[PDB]
Amino acid sequence: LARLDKVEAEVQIDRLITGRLQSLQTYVTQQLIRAAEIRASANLAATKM
Amino acid sequence: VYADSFVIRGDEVRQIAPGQTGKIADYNYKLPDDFTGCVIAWNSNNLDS
Amino acid sequence: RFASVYAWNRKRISNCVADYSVLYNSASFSTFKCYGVSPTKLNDLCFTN
Repeated sequence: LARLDKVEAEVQIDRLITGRLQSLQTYVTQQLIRAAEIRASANLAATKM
Repeated sequence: VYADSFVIRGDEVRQIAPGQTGKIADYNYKLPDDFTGCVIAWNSNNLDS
Repeated sequence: RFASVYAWNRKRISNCVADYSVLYNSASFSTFKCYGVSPTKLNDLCFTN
């Protein structure tokens, strides 16, 4: 934004947006899988209680 | 449809496009970033000189 | 007199305040293509060398 004009700054930022969105959706998915593991240890801990 | 027309130097025709800059684009005729239209030009030396 | 392109000249410019708007405003240039830096924001930016 400090260095490039809008019409091509859009093209550079579109790459960062794609990469950072793909980075974040990968983290969110792996947290959903971890949550599905801790949920099973919380169901077992509740059952042992 | 809005039809616009004017005369410029043959060197300056390169400025009549979206995202261009320079004296004509900056201070005479500015196209938006998302321009939908067509740009038509022809040599008019015999007409306008 | 300019250099022969096989022997192209180079000079370091440093420890100074620029005004690239003087260049941008001048009419004589038939080419002014800037890559990775944009001619407007160029005059707002700053560089090491």
